[PDB]
This record gives sequence, structure tokens and C-alpha cells, in this order.
Amino acid sequence: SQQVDKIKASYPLFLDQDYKDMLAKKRDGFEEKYPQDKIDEVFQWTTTKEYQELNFQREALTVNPAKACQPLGAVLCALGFEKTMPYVHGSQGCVAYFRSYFNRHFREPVSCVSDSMTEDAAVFGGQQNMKDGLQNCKATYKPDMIAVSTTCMAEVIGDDLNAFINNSKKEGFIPDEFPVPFAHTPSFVGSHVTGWDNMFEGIARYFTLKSMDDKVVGSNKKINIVPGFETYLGNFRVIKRMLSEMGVGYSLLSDPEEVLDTPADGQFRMYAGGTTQEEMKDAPNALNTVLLQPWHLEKTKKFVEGTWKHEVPKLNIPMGLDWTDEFLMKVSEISGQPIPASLTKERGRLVDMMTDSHTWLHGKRFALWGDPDFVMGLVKFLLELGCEPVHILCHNGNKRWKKAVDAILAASPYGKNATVYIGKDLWHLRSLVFTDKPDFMIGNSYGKFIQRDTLHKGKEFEVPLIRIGFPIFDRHHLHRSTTLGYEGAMQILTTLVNSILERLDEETRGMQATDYNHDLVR
Amino acid sequence: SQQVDKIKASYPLFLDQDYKDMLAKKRDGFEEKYPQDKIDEVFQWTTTKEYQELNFQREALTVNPAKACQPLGAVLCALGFEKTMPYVHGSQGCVAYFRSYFNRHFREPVSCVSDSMTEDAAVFGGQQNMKDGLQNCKATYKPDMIAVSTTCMAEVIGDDLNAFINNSKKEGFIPDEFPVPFAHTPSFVGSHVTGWDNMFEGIARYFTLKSMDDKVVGSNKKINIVPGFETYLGNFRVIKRMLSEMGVGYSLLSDPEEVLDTPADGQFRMYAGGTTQEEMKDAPNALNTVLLQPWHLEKTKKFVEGTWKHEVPKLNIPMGLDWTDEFLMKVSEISGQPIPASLTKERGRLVDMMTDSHTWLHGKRFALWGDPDFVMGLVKFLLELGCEPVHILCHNGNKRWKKAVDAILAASPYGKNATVYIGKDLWHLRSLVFTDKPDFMIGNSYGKFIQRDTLHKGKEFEVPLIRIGFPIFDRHHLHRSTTLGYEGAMQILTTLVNSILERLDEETRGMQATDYNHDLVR
Amino acid sequence: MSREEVESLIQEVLEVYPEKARKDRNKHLAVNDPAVTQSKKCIISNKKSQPGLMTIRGCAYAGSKGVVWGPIKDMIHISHGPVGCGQYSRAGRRNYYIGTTGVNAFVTMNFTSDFQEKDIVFGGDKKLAKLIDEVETLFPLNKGISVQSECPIGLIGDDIESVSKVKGAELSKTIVPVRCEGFRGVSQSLGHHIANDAVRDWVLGKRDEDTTFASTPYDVAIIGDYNIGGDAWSSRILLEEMGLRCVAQWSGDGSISEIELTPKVKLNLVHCYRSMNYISRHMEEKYGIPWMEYNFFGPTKTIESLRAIAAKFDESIQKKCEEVIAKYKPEWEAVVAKYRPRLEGKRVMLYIGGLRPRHVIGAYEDLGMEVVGTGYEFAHNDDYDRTMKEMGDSTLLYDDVTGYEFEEFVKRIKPDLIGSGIKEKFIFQKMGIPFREMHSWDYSGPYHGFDGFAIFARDMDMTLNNPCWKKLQAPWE
Amino acid sequence: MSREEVESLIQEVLEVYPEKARKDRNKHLAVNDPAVTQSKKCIISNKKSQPGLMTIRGCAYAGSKGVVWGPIKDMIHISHGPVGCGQYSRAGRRNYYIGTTGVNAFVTMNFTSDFQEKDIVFGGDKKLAKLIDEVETLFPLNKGISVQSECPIGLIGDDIESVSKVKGAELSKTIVPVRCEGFRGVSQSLGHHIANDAVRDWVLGKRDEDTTFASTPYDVAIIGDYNIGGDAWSSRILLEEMGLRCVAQWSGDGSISEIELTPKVKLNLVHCYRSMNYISRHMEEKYGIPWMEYNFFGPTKTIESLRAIAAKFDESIQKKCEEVIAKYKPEWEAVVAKYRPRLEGKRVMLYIGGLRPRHVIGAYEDLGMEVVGTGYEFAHNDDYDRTMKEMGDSTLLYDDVTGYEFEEFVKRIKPDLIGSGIKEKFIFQKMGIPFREMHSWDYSGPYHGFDGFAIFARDMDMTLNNPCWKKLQAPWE
Ligand code: ICS
Ligand code: CLF
Ligand code: CLF
Ligand SMILES: [Fe+3]
Ligand SMILES: [Fe+3]
Repeated sequence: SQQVDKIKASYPLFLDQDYKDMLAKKRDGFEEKYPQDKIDEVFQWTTTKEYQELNFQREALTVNPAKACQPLGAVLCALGFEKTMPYVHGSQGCVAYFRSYFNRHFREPVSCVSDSMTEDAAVFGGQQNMKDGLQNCKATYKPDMIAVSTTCMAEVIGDDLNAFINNSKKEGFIPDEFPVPFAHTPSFVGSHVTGWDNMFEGIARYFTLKSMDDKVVGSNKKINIVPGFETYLGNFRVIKRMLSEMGVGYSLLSDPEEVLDTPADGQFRMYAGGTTQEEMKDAPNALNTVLLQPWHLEKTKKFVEGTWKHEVPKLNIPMGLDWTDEFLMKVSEISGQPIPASLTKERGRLVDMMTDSHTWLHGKRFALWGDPDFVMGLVKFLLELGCEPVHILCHNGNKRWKKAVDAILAASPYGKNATVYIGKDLWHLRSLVFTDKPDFMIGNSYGKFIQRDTLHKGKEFEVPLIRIGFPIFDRHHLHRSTTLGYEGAMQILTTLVNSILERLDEETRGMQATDYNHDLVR
Repeated sequence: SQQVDKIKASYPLFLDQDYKDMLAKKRDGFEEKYPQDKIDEVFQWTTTKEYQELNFQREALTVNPAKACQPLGAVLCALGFEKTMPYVHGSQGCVAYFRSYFNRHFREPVSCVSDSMTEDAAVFGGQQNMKDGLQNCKATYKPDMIAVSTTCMAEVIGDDLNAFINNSKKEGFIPDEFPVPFAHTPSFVGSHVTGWDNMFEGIARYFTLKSMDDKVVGSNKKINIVPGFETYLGNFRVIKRMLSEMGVGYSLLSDPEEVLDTPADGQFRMYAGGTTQEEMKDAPNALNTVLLQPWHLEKTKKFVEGTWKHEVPKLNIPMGLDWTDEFLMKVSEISGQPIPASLTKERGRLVDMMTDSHTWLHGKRFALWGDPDFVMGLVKFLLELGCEPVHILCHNGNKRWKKAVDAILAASPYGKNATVYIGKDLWHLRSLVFTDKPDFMIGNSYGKFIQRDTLHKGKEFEVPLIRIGFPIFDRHHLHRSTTLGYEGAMQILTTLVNSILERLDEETRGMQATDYNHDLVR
Repeated sequence: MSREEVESLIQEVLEVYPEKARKDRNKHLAVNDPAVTQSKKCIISNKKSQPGLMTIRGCAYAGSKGVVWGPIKDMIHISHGPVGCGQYSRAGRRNYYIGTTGVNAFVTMNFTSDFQEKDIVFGGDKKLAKLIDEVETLFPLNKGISVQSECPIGLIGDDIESVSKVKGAELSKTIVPVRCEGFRGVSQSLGHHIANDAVRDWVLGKRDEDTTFASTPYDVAIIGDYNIGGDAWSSRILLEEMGLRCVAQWSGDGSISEIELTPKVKLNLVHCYRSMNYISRHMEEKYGIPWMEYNFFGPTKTIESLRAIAAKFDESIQKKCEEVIAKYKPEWEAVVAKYRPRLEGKRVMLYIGGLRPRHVIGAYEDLGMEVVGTGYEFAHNDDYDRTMKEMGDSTLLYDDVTGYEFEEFVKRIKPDLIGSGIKEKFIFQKMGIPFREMHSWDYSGPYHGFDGFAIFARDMDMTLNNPCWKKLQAPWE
Repeated sequence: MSREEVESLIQEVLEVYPEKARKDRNKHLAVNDPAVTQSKKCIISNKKSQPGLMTIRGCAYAGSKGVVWGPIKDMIHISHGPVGCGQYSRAGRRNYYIGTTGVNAFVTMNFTSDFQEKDIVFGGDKKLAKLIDEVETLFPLNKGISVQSECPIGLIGDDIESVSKVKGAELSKTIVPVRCEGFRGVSQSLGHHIANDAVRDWVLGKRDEDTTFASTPYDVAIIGDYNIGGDAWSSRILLEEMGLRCVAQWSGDGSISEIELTPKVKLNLVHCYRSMNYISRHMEEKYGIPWMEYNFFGPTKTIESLRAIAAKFDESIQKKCEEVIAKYKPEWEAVVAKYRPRLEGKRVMLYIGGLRPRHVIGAYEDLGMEVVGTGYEFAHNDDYDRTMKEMGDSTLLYDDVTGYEFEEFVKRIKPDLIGSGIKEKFIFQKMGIPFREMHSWDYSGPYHGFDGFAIFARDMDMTLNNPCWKKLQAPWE
């Protein structure tokens, strides 16, 4: 039933007595459900050290992974180029998923096509798909460039992207001059960030490999910036802002910030802004190339150094105070531009915030996850804040990265009770936050289900989630935030300290029980 | 007791069994406390309509006010001028309070002096205090200007500020040409915003009344902006940003954004930035003067119109979509500058966010309080979002303002269940949130105690607080936020929709009970 | 807008396509004539999508794992292959259930074999067996396992059928192999079929010769309701207030025991014909259980359905049918009185999957609204046969519409409201056209039944008449 | 920092002032000589603040309402006057209590008469009487009311004494008039005095004829502990573990009935001498109750205090004293072992109110730290007498320090840590000097007793050694 002036959606409708009774009858009548006491018993067991040890002996089973697949990253990279259509050669199921996954995080349109390879192409290949696909895409969506990746079907059957694209041009399906950079993006190798790197190196190749003869390092007086797989609009913005403030010439290679933030003004814009083909053609003429996320830009790095002859500086992602400082100092060195007064002041304002908030942050324990560069920056900043990054999980991390993070931990007293995990998933992490409970998790939306599980053990075991990462599906507009630079550090500090004070207010809100500490001033 | 590796502060120390038993013994042995059943009974009664009726008959008693006193506003206004020291003629207890009040909200130094009038000066007046005070202040803190207000002692005894200040100059305590603008700021009249208006008019007078003969309206090609009492740094910033983006010459009159945000770089800066004396001197040569918070700038308005001959535009505070549009269009008209593409796109991005979030915002019911202009802007934007601002409280509001707000309500179906209250306090508001329960409160930190009271009735009766206003003492760095313009609307929308979604996640986190609706995607 | 104008809209839009695509797409666009009883004579469907045109369709894995099998709550479903598919489809569909997630229910979890190169080169069957053992250890209360094949599995010649048989016998566990690889078929649709066949071959027969269940003459199964936002619960409650006993729900909030018991029922009540007609036809042929189609969208269709269903039983059921109908009358009437005036005459375009593009038309019409355009991602001609009588004359129909097509149709037709999916939503919002998600119900619902109609009405109104839509043009143009 | 250097620091800083101001401030600044036992001979105190110099001092209302009376939990305290004072002092001091706020306890609420012009012109006495009736209607469980006068009340010739007597007799209720107007005196200090006098005159005598209280040889009252962050609870627990019975706490978490029972105790234990020596002397004179000063900051002082208090009683209490001291020895020793090595040799400057500037020195020393500078806002010469022996030789002493002075002192002395109030905190943080709040305990505490030392130690460490302090200078400067 409904009262027409107070209509109930699923929650709390199904809490009405008649739905409750109905649901009880279904259970008892037809579900052959395990008794509740047995359910409680198994649940408590999954919270144990014993269960954790079995959980960590898994070899074949992954549960609640914290990574996606290559072509996802290839798509996001391609979206950052002017009037460019990402095109995934292979099966169409994939593209519906890529688009939806990004739609949900950005609450924006996400344009991407497939050439709809079916079981027939599985035995004669997808060459015809590529011919008609490229022609159809170009004519229907009028892109100035089509950036081609692959789904795992196309990888397994072995379709030769280069030859198929060359033949499409040869047989007149698209003009010879029409740019169609490509990359093989096998989902069974690495992760979404690997896809990004592969796609980016492929585009750089396409526009520079055969034209190096007339290039001269430094001749355009600019610095190239490669952002990597990046899902916060504020991160593209903060980089350009700081470089502009410095008077530094730069070229941001792969820049989706416009096409992922079009105005609702009565028209749909399929494409907006983005890196130009010219910028890619001319990138070898830069003074140098800075990688914002070096731990998933390895292929790109080899090409930039091997072919462009740039001497890519050894720089961490610019997160936190020390690493933003180093980034700016390196840019200053390369460009001959002093760090302006404005950035120096912003820096001091961040430091001021750290001094204001340090007493609530001190000693706070966190479990966290994400992509390797993001995770290491978050770890770094946490130490800068006097927090303990106790459970550090990077599903797509590697041995070399883990060593690096481990050294950053060792260099601080706050890293003493921290462990870095690679190859582990959120079901591993779930055990850790039960057996060695932190104060909070910093992670993506999948973390909410871990918070749920912890509260079921008890309120005093609940570990609240603080949403920073990708994907964030269950809050609105966090994708507008910033995690890089001083601006990003300020945003993270503010979200951390306030999540702490929120939870304290919750724990002290009980009248005549815990409200002696329900302070007006904190 | 304490375990040295896990030290407990007041919460949760005092929950230890030995403290609990001690507190029980204290209560039983010596406090002569009402039985719990009687406390529970009175509590329930305080939540009733019957109690609400008694509460609304109060004439003499005020309980938990939502305003402060004049000189507080005078101080904040003075702080907005270059190397200016706020100086409150009267008793010193007042200044300790003004300083701390702002310290806690801004987490910044707040510099202000008193001339420490005592019992003796209460019966021969504070002339000697002014002489020595002015001299001591100038010499010790080397300001370029001293801006004088009053505490209620000085007002009740009738000290004549103009005479006292003139006698101080005449007898050589400070140079004749040292600027000492003044304003009487009786605390038993209006509130803190009235203090702001008074101080501002006082300063404008000081620098212009006597040199009006050589002024020509429009000659300097700028627009003056007066911000009023403003405690979000983002609000000064966004105004300046938008006008700079429009290429509009402007003078922001009273600009504390710098001295309320100095860098922690190893030195204390007592003064920073601020509106210059030359800026105030030249102000009558502006094309016009725009009042950002007209409803507490009435006195300023008369002086600007009457003496400067500016025809102050009829503009609401630039909050929300329509009023920001209007602000921008009027500025465009006054200045000759078209609204640039940058602001148009920003406007479009706010509209996009409104479309993205409307389904969770729709019909949400709010109780809210604050200063008149801030409150009416919040009300207007809530209607634009399809929310219902059901309990609208402005302790320091007036009849004319209330009518204005009622007309705003009548112009939207979403204002149909809303009521505006003036002269009422947070104890009145507390009754309304029990008797006619909204979904959330939007208000300052005092509201936390209303959330506490509501929870005590029951979790299903809890009304969560969303912190927007002044003061905010129990969270860190929210004073950096923005509430004006498209930027401010974006922030507000984001905090509202996410507060809604946080609360839904809480209510649906119960395993097997309510978690059927604990969606990953919202 | 007339039939002349729609046929020419179609022609103009098609003018951008290259020769081959133009000729294809032309066959998948039509103007309705409710005369036509053989849709075959005016539109074609269930064909391959043209490359590069941005179809909105998914794959057979979406159809099997995301749609049919995923909702079964007390089984563990393995996304077998690389990490993508399982992660993009993790908890995106709101197939609601009651359970203790991670302990006795697993619906929102993502279990996966996370294929690496060594698995592609040497096969994943050994990994799968090991994965099964690890599942049994860490999730002891699971009541069966399904293996949902992603693209690589068949391509590389793995044999999940054999792994399932072998491990099933070793552990005395129901392990269902599903060859739902996304390269198969042309859309989600073949995934349903494949998944229906899997249920039949590996689960449905389990209690064929088992008589312990105490049956009644009033036993029914709800077939093809995935309980989106609780849709099946708000359907179930009505059937049971009518005196029926709902033995099974396929598969929203469904249990493996419910599935196994379904062959004991007296009547299969089919909501989603597209996804589960296959198994329904099977149960009729093998157990002699008849099945009928019904519709619980809006009061008109719900009332009609309760009546049709009751007629299959006896006078005591037909009597309670009228008692339920009388009970809810004032409720849905107050909903109509409140919201119809706010929606009357408004025009809607729909694009959804294989059922709702026709099935919701009645509910829109109970609020005075007009569906001036509809279409399906993956429907077959028997769906279009059912559609052309539900749609008005000279309305626009589109099969496997392209992103280009849908945008251009909307620009010309200018509907007051569009109901479609997540990949469409943000496009139309920018164009200033109110948009409701008609897969996910935009995180609202249920929409099924009398109780769902209230939410449905509230939702269409809140969005269609929202203040935000008058604000898209800056007053300085 | 030698004695000669400190003296030069003082003269140099004074160089900025006009003649009159320098002559005054020179009398309020001194270099410690712990030999000197008549503080009078080295420093002046408890005089007016010089105008315009940015004293840190509060007013008499702060001392009466904010400090002494406000904490009493089951009374309602009226800030009588304009809206400012009651609002700035609302919930700013962490005088903790147990109660149901708004029902039986009222500490963090702001009740005010919100004087308007008509009250200034015509007097507020009728408003007060009306206000009292409204209070009694809406807050029936209050057990008494205090009327805390703001600046205008006396200046306009109101008679709150008469309103209180009349209304008190009418309602049979304790109504306490307090003439604590902020123009009175020079600081918070006269506020304490006025406040003690009002307790004596209007509350403390109420049970003089009452013999129903069941007294014991071990009854004590805690006098002058306002339970900041729970300080009084973590003191109380020790006294009762020692076998004493704590009849009253003045006034943290204090009740009116406890105040009324205090004349029945055997011994008044005075922590804050400055704020409550007045009532303690009166109680000795009138009821023959002895009073003694104590100190529960840090293990050394707390052990010495327990022992001196126990010695006033019998052998059974002195035995329990030693059992308490043995119980907590390992706990505070573990705190010292962990934290002293992190803090040893560190130099602290303090500036606080009337007690803590001397009382906390022993706790700092128990962590190997050195207090190189201290001062008070509003202490009297008997406080400075107690201070000169606690402070090391050649240390700096400052009475009613000016903002300029404090800043210049710190710049030259460069302490590792500064402990002062909210108005000071953000200044010194910008200078890169670790700061701890020593009124509010920086939202932490308790600091009293053994349990308090552990928190104090944690706190001085977390702040002094925080990583943020090495990051203030950008690497390119
Ligand atoms: S199963 Fe089918 S696409 Fe019948 S694949 Fe799809 S939860 Fe749609 S129109 Mo998403 S044939 Fe169900 C459907 Fe309809 S996932 Fe849901 S909304 S009624
Ligand atoms: S059509 Fe369908 S969704 Fe596509 S793969 Fe095939 S079953 Fe799966 Fe998962 S891992 Fe990524 S998304 Fe693909 S490329 Fe390999
Ligand atoms: S020294 Fe002390 S705090 Fe000052 S007034 Fe006097 S008792 Fe009070 Fe409240 S209202 Fe405002 S702050 Fe003053 S000016 Fe009138
Ligand atoms: Fe959007
Ligand atoms: Fe600060």
C-alpha cells in the first residue's frame, strides 16, 4: 500500500508489515535457507584471523577486484584528443560496459564505438569489420581522428590491427591521410592503466615515428605533460593552472577535461576541446616530457626517451607537499621560469591547514586502495599528515612499485605499522580491516560493502569509507574534485579531518551517555 | 587507567567501568537528581506541539540565539582595510570574545584592540582611554589606519566618539592626518550585520564626505563592490574572479580575504592585503556601487546614493542560478563588458549538475537559519533545486525582508509548505523540527545540539545538520568554501545531494534488514 | 507530426550513412501501422549490428550473467575470463534480494578467474577447478556455482562442461557451465536463450522424480521478473493476496531451491517473454505446465492481468481477485488524480531492451501521456508483433537504433520525456529534454504493481516538471 | 639565555611604547629570582590594562558566568544584557558534565534577556521577572537560576537583587543575582570574587540548620576544578580510590545540591586557588572547615598531593594512599618511558590565566622539559609568590602580557613549544612554533591525575614532534 502524499520507494516500502510477512513466507516456504544461527556463525568466522589465512592462500580465485581491463584505459586516453572517436575493434559487449562505467562516474556522455565482431570473424578475422567500421564511424560521427584499441576476442584470434587499418585505407574505406592510431590492448595483460599507456604510446608513434628528421629538442620551448589514466577533472585543471601561473609553455597530451564537462545549454556536444593532432606532431620539439603517473607510463617513457630523445625526469606523481614541491622545482629548472609568488603562498596556506588540523589527524589509521601512482601519493601525503597508512593495497601493483612504496614507509616513523599488498583484492582487504582494524578506509565505491560488513559485526568495529579514487558511483560530482598539487592536498586534508570529526560527532551524540564530549568547538 | 600504547581521551576514557561506577555514585550520593523516568517524561513533553505553543509565546526569554552583536560586524569590516587595526572603544572583555569567536571560525589570528575602559571611566567617560589607546595602538602595532567602534558600556554612558577622537588629535596623541574613521555600534540595537553596515558607512564618510566637489561619477570606469558581513573566503574570491573574467574594472570595498588566509611560512603577518585608502578616496568616481548583501547595508546605501550620487542597482545577493544571472547581466550593463564565454559555460555546468542530481533533491525538506541575505539566497536556490525550505529562520530578520521572502515562496510550488520566522531563536526552531520534521537542517554549528535532541527522541526522528553559515566551529576549513555565484551554487548542491545520499547509505546499511537498497550506483 | 513527416525524417537521417549501412538501417526503422499483424512485413530485428555506428547493445554474457543468472542469490557466479566483464557488471543492475552478502548470498559480489596470458596460452580449465575448491573453502554456504564464460573461453578451446561435471561429482555440488561468450549471437538476447538452456540442462531437472513437495492447486511461478528496485516483491504481494502461492521467482531474489521446485507449479506467469519464453515453452512440453504472459505496469494492465490469471483458477480465486482490485482502487485513483493532470498530453520516446519498450506504454497512458516513439535493443519480430498493436498509428519504431539515429529522431520529434538507459541519459539532459532511466528506474522504484505505479507516477512528474528544465538558456542568449 | 640577555630583551621590547605605557609595562615584566619570596619586590600584578595594547584578558562576566557559575549543571544561568556576551561564551569552555541538556541540565545552552533599546532606556527588571516565569514554564526541572550581569545592567541602575528576592520568594526558588558587569575590576579575576560572594550570600547557607546529611570522617569537596575535558573526574577517581568521599565538585559537573552540602565536609581541597580561595576562607571562618592547596598535574605533583591530603586523615587513608600510588606507578612510568625521550630538553613558554602558568610546570618537568617563560593574564601577587619557587632562576615572567610583547619575546627566546590560548595559537603556528592550547587542552584532555598525564604527554609529543613543522620553508628559498 501507499499513502498518496507520502509515497515510499523500495526503502522503506518493503519494511511494511505485509511485505515483511510475505518475505518471511517466501524464505520459509521455498528458499531452503540456512538457519540464521548458522549464518551468524559463518559470518563471525569470516571476520577471523583463521579465515584471513585461508583467504590469503588463494591462487585461482579473485573476489571483488580493484582493477578493470586495458581497453577501458585506452578509451579514456583517446577521449582526450580533439574530435577523436575511441574505437574498440572486437566485440560490442565491451563498449556498452566501458561507456556505462564512465557514464556512472562522470555523469556525462561517453562516446565510443565498436566494430561488432561476431562468431563469424572468429574464424576468418575482423578485417571486413574494420573496413566498414572505420568508414561508418568517420561518416556518421564525423571525428577528425579514430583511435583504435582491441577487446580480448580480437587479441586471442590474432587480428593484425596495423595491416587491417592499412588495408582499409588501401581499399578506399577512409582517406589515406585520415589519422587512425592504434594499440593492442589485451584485457588478460595488466589492467586499465596498461591500456592507457598502450593507447598513448600508439598515438605518439602514429604522429612522430616517421617524422623525427626535422625535430629539435627544445625548439618549441614547451614542456609536454602526460597525465595518465585520470578520472578527476580537477587534476587536469590544477596542472594547467599551475603551469599557466608559472608562465610555463606546456602541452597536455591527452586532455579530456572539456569533453567530460560539457554545459547543459540545449545541445549535445559529442566532442569538445582536447589535445590537437598538431600538439602531438610537434611534441618532439619540447624541452622535455613529464609523466604525471610514471608507474603506468613505462611503454610511453621508452618511446619518449628512445625516439624523441627527451630525458624524462624522475618525478613522483605530484601529490602532497614534498612531491608538489619537487614537481614545481623541476618544471622551474627545465623551463627557466621561477616559481611565482602565487604558488609559494598557496603552498604556505596548505602548510597552515596542516598545522591547524594536525591534532585530529595524528595517529589515525587507514586502509586504502587504488592505482599505483595514486596510492603511493596518498601514502606519502598521509605520512606528511602524521597518519598511519596501515593497509595499502594495489591490486594492479608490481614488485618494483612495492619496493618503492616500502622505502617511503621506512623513511618515516608513521610507516611503522604499514604493509603494502599487491595482487590482492578487496576480499583480502575485508579480512585485514577486521583482524587489524583501521579507523577509516580511503577508497572507491566498492569499499562501501566492506563498511557494511564491518558494521554487521558491530558498531564499534565499523570502519567508515572515505571516497577518494575510481570509480565513485554512489555520490554525486566528486569527479570534479582535485587530488594533485597543493589544491588537491588541501582537498584531501579537509575531507580526511572532517570525516574524522563527523565520526566523532556520531560517537558522542548520545544524550547523557557520550555527549559529555559533544563539543561545539573542535 | 590507561594502556600506554592505546591512550584514551575523555571519550572513551569515561566509559570505563570504574569511571561509570564513580559517576553513578556521585549522582546518587550528592546530585539529588530527578529520577530518569521524570527526565524522560519532560523530554518527551519538550518535543510536543503543546510545548511548542508555550515556547512560541515567549516574550522576555531568548534561548540559543542565531545572531551576535554589532561590534563583531564592525571588527570584520575594519579587517578588510589595508594595514588597518580594528579598535573597539569600551570594555576589553568584549574584544577577547570577538577575537576568539572569529579565531575559531577562521583558524587564523584575529587582531583587534580595546581601550580598556573600567568602572572609573563609567562615570567620567573614556576620553583619556581614547587618547592613550589611540597613541599606544599606533606606536605598538604600526597600523596605517585605526577604525573605531563601541561596546555597550561606552554607548550607555554616551562617550562622543567624534569629539574624543578630535581631542586626541588636537592634543597630539596621534597626527592630525592619521585616519581614524569611527562608528557607534550599540549591541542592544540590531545585530552583528548592523555593526558592519555602521562601520562601513563610517569609513566611506571619513574618506569622501569632504572631497565630493572634485568627483565625477563614471570617471574611473570601475564598479564598487561592497560585500557586507561575509565569513567565507571563497565568496570574496569568486566575486573578484568573475569580474576579472568579465574584464570589468572594480573596487572591492572591505576585502579581508588576505588577512584571514596568511601563509604559515615562518612569519606572522598582522596585516595583509585589504582595500586601500586610495581605493576608498576614489570610489565616488566609480560608475556605480553594487551591494552584495543589500538587506544589511541600508545605511551604506543611503550614503552611497545620497552623497556619491550612485544609483545603486536593485540586486539580490548573487546566490543560485537566477540571482547570479541577474548580477552578471547588471554588471554587464553598467560596465559595457559582455559576459564572457567562460562564465556562460560555468553557468551551463551548474545547470548540468542540477539535472544530474534533481531526482535525489526533489521534494527534500529543510529547516535553515542565518543572516537575512544568506538565508534568502539559500531559500531561492532550494526552490531552483526543487527542494522545500519548510522552516526558514532569521533571528535578526525584519518585516520588510520577511515579506520579500514570502513573495519568493509564493512564486514557486516548492514554497507551499514553507514559513518564514523572524525574531525567533534556535530553541523555537528545535520545536519545529520535532513537530513538523524536515529531512535536514542547513545551519551553523549550534545546530548540532538540535540534531542531538532529535536523535534522542529516536533514530527515525533524527534531523541531520548540514553546516552552511557562521559560525562553523566543529569542522575544519569550511570557511574556505564558496556560497555565491555559480561556483557557490555548485558547492551547495554537491553538499546537499551528498548529505542526502550519506544518510540514505546509513539507513540502508543493515545487513539482511535494509541493505536490499544499499546500491553501488546512485 | 504525421506519417508523411516520419517517413521523410527516416530518409533524411539515413542520408549520412555509407551505401551498405543505409540499406541495412532502413530495414530496422518503420512507422507503425496497427493494421499490420506481421511485423516481419514492416521491420526486421535480431540481426547483427552494423560496425562503427554506436549501437547501444551489449553481449551474450550480459544476457546470461548480468540478466538471467546473476540475480540468483544463494549461488556463486563465476565471471570466467579476464577482469573486465565481471567488474563493469558488478552491481550495476538492481536485481534486489534478501540475504547476508558474503555469507549465504553473493549477488553484488564479483567472483572471477581474472585470466592472465598464461591462461590464454595454456587454457583455464585447471585454474577453474582450483578456483572451485577455493570457493568451497571461503564460501561454504553457497548452494551451487555457475560458470559464466567470457569471450576467450570458447575461442581458446577450454572445456568448462567437463570441469563442471568432474568437480560437481567430486563435491556433490550443482555447478552450471554456461557458454555465454560475448562473441556469440548479436546481442544480450542469445545470452538469455543460452542461459535458459543451461538452467534446463543442469538445474531444472534435479527434483523431477522427487515427490516430497506438498503442492496446492494455487501454486504459480513468477517467470522473468528480475526484481528491479523490488519489482517482483510488489508483484508477488498481489498474486498472494489473490490466494495464489508463489513457489518461485525467476530470478530476482530467486533461490536455487525455488528454481528446482518450479516444475511442481500449476501455472507459469511470464512477465519478460523475451528472456524466458524458452524455458517456459520447455516446461509446457516436458511437465505440461501452461504459461501465460502478463503485465503489471500501471493500474489498467495490472487489473487486466490479475483477472486473466484468476480465470485460470476457480471462483474462490476470482473472488479474491476482485477483493484485491477493490482494496487498491482508492490508492491508484488518488495517484491518477494527483499526477495525471501534471502529465496529460505529454509525449514520450522510449528505447530499452526487449520488453519494457512496449510493456510500459499502458502505465504512461494511465497518466494521460503519449508514447510517440519506441524501440528495442535486441527484440525479435514476435516482440514487434506484440508492439504494433500497443503503439498508436503513425508512431516511430526503431530496432537497434544508432546513437546518431536516436539523437536526430529526438531533435525532430521533440518529446517531452525520454525513457532509456545510462548511455543515453546524459546526452538528452544536455539537450534540455527530461530523461528517466527505464532500466535502473533511476535508483527509484519499484514500478511493478499498484505500489510501483505510485512511485512511477511521482518519478515521471518530478523529472518532467522539474524547475531545472526552464534554465538551460542563459538569459543573455 | 642568561639573566643579562633577558633583561636586555625586556628593555628593547619596551622601546616601542609611549612613555606612560613603557613605565607601566616595565613593572609587569620580570626575570625570576627564586630566592626572592616576596613577589611584590620583583613584579606588579592585578592592575588595569593599558589602553590599546591588545591585552589577552577577559572581563568580570567571563570570570563569573564563563568560569565559576556556568558549569553548575542543574541551574539555569541568565546572561542578562545584550546578545553578544552570552553568545560568544556559548559552549566555548569545556567544563564537562553528565546530564540531559535542555531537560535537567543546561550548561551548553545560551539563555539571555537580549536587551534592546527599550530595556536600556527604561530598565530590564520587568523583563527579568517575566523571563524567570518563562524559564520556569519551559524548563521545569531546573533547580535554580542565576542572573549574570552584563555591562549595561549596573550602568542603568537596574536592581536584579530585588527582582531575585521577590521572584525567589514567590516561586520558592533559589535565584542568584550576580553583579559581574564587565566594566568591574580589571580582568576575569574580580569576576571570581563576585561569584564566590554570590554563592556565599544566596546558596551556601541553605542547609545551615540541616542535620539529615549522613556525614563521615572522610568527606571532602573538590574546590576550584572546572572539569575541563574531564579533569575533575580523573581527579575524583583517585581521591575515592584513596578512601575519601567526594561530596562536591566546584564547579565542573557540579550540582546545586552538592554546593549546599559542602559546609558538611571535613576538608576543602583547593586546586584553583585564584578563583576559589575566597569561599574556602569563608568556609573555614564560618564552619571551621580547613582548606589546603593541591596539584594533580603530572605524577610527581599528584603523588605528593595524594600523600599530603591522606596525612590529614587516619592510618587507613594513608594506607590506601600508598595502594593508589602503587597501582598507577607502572602506568605513569610507561608514559614517561615512551614520551620523555621524545621531549627531553625541550623548552616551553606558557601564558594562561590564574593557575596553570605555575601548576603545569611539574608535569612538563616530569617529561624532561623546561619552562623558560611563564605568565598570567590576571593573577595576583600571592600567585606570583607561589610561582617564583616553581620557576627556574633567570626565567622570564610576564603579567598581563601584550600581544606585541609575547610575539617579541618568542622571537628572541625561540621556545620549542608554546602553551597558551585560542587568541595566541594561530599566530605562533604561522611562525612555525608548535603550539598547544592550555585552556581548552586543544579539544583533548583530561590532563589532571594519572590518566590525564598520559594524554598530556601524548599531546605535547604529537605536536612538538609533528612532521608539519619542518615543511614551513619552501625548498626554493
Ligand atoms: S530481462 Fe531484459 S535491457 Fe526482460 S535484457 Fe535487460 S530487467 Fe531491459 S527491457 Mo536492462 S528484456 Fe529485463 C531487461 Fe527487459 S537488463 Fe532489464 S532493463 S525486462
Ligand atoms: S563481449 Fe561481453 S563484455 Fe566484452 S569481453 Fe566479451 S563477454 Fe566480456 Fe571484460 S575482459 Fe575487457 S570487457 Fe571485453 S576486453 Fe576482455
Ligand atoms: S566586557 Fe564582558 S563581554 Fe563585554 S559587554 Fe561587558 S560583560 Fe559583556 Fe556581549 S553585548 Fe557585545 S560583547 Fe560587549 S558589546 Fe554589549
Ligand atoms: Fe552531467
Ligand atoms: Fe590557520
